Amino acid sequence: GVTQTPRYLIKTRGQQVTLSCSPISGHRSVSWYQQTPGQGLQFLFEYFSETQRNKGNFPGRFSGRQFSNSRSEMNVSTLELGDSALYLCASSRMDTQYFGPGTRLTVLEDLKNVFPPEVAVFEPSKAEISRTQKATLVCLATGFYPPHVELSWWVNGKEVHDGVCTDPQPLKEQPALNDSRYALSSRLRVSATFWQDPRNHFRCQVQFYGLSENDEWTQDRAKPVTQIVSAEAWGRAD
Amino acid sequence: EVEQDPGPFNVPEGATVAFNCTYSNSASQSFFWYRQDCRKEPKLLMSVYSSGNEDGRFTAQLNRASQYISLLIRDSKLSDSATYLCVVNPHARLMFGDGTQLVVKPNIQNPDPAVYQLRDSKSSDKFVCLFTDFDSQINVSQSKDSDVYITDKCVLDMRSMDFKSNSAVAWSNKSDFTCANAFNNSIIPEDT
Ligand SMILES: *[C@@H]1O[C@H](CO)[C@@H](O)[C@H](O)[C@H]1NC(C)=O
Repeated sequence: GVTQTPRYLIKTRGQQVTLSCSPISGHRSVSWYQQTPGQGLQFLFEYFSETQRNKGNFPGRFSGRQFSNSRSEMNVSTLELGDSALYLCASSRMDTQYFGPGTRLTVLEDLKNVFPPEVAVFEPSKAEISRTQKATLVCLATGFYPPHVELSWWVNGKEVHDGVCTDPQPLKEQPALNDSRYALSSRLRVSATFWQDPRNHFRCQVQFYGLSENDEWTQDRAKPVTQIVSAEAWGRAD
Repeated sequence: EVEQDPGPFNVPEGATVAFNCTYSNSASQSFFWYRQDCRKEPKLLMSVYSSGNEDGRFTAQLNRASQYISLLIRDSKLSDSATYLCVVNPHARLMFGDGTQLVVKPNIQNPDPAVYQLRDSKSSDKFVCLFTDFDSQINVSQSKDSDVYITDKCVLDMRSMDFKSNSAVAWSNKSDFTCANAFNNSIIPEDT
């Protein structure tokens, strides 16, 4: 499909950033769009045959490039807090424009507030098992910032999608704070016969996106790099 | 530019939904409806022609002189819940509208509301309260105390048994917290 790298990024105001997008094989046209929660999709630039074809009325700090392999890169210099947005790439043969996952860019004044989540799973109650013949595990991630994590359920070492529901919107822990940390919850429901088997293993995995070894850290706490925080539970007869 | 309904739309499952969109450039060669999930990217849903278009439960209408374009969803399902984007293609640059969010409430077959306590598996007192199996009409209000947290309703679909259930999670660091005082606005759950 359409590749976009990196997937997530954190940066301070005034830095330069470089996003890259590989189109579908055989697609020559590559277009960039910006998506802010306050605004909608806004065109940035389209590229065909290494040339900027159409501009989108964006400041020149939003640079763009394209190479002979139809891969396209775009830079954002002099980063500002209002640049925090999803930068989508779209490919086309040149009529249908296929979008990539997008690059999530967060701009901050402080690197100080980036925190990894704490994860915990909570075992199904016996009352639900008795009256519904079903068992709901509940995963909870707390205290992370910026609110950009990916939650997944792994049963016996294999990821599962059926029987899963995660919150679309992370919860603000202290809504009044402008620098509040976030929380997220998810549910995995199975039959009571499944949970009662003690050889079954359940795990909630929370991929948090933070810094990297490129970034500098000068705080008491460990550097909150991108990481995987997990919690687990075993099946219980009763 | 492109103007469409602010939304959100909130409709029962199986309801017919209509989407409304207007635009300035009447000569644009192509018109599209795109779909977008919350944590995802736009995806083409249907092309729209002057004769309209039809694809399963989706239909679309276009009137260039009136600058009008419409989408119609029949027998709306939970999977249809998403933001629908009206897209115009004057030369090659897609112009998206702000989009209209659509939420489809599942019809709970056998409601059995209850608030259960779920213990932490890492040998601790920590617990969460699961409000579950309630009908889709009741609205889970957000917490009114600073240190209790209540998630918005999440609709779970166990396709293996063709089963669907609403759920909301509550938890607090307060030591006065109990599962029987965590939620507000319920029906008659089994508050064991
Ligand atoms: C639909 O659009 C027309 C014009 O485009 C407008 O007059 C009408 O109020 C709209 N209806 C809704 C429900 O948005």
